[PDB]
Amino acid sequence: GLSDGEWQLVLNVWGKVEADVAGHGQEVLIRLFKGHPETLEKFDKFKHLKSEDEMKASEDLKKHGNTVLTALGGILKKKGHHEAELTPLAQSHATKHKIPVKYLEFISEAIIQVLQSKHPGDFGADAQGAMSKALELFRNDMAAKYKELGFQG
Ligand code: HEM
Repeated sequence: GLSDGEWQLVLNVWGKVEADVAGHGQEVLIRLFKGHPETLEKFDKFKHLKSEDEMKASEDLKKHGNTVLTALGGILKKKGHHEAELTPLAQSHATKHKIPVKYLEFISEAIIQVLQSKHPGDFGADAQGAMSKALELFRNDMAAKYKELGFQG
């Protein structure tokens, strides 16, 4: 539900993420886990990470962060017409990983926080608003797919 101008601002700051996907992904997950400690309970692989230093050293955390942002990038680049990319994610997140829409809100927050911390100059008022909207569109379409699949939106 974004304008063309809004999608442009989204893809322009996403260009910064594409210059270092894994570093941004790492920071996103660390911000998610430190901010909302309960999210860490969905990851049986990361149950032994007892501090930010342990999270920073984990090669599997950094690879997962890379996987997450690569996928989200794929979705953002479709500017709304992302059904084919969104479906498999909604399927796996509603069924196997058991990820509530609320945790999608927490990771959306962490994405924004990381963009703001790393690119303060490039992530101004207009780019922040546009990115909020894009993440909201993503959460809303994930939620609608979850409901169609028989789960809580
Ligand atoms: C921007 C939002 C997110 C995106 C784009 C995303 C993307 C992905 C992708 C691409 C995978 C691997 C393929 C698959 O299984 O579907 C994955 C796996 C996973 N995701 Fe998500 N994810 C997101 C948010 C979350 C959140 C918020 C959580 C938990 C709080 C989560 C938990 C997991 C888990 C537990 C796995 C499997 C990990 C493993 O192999 O041990 N994801 N995610």
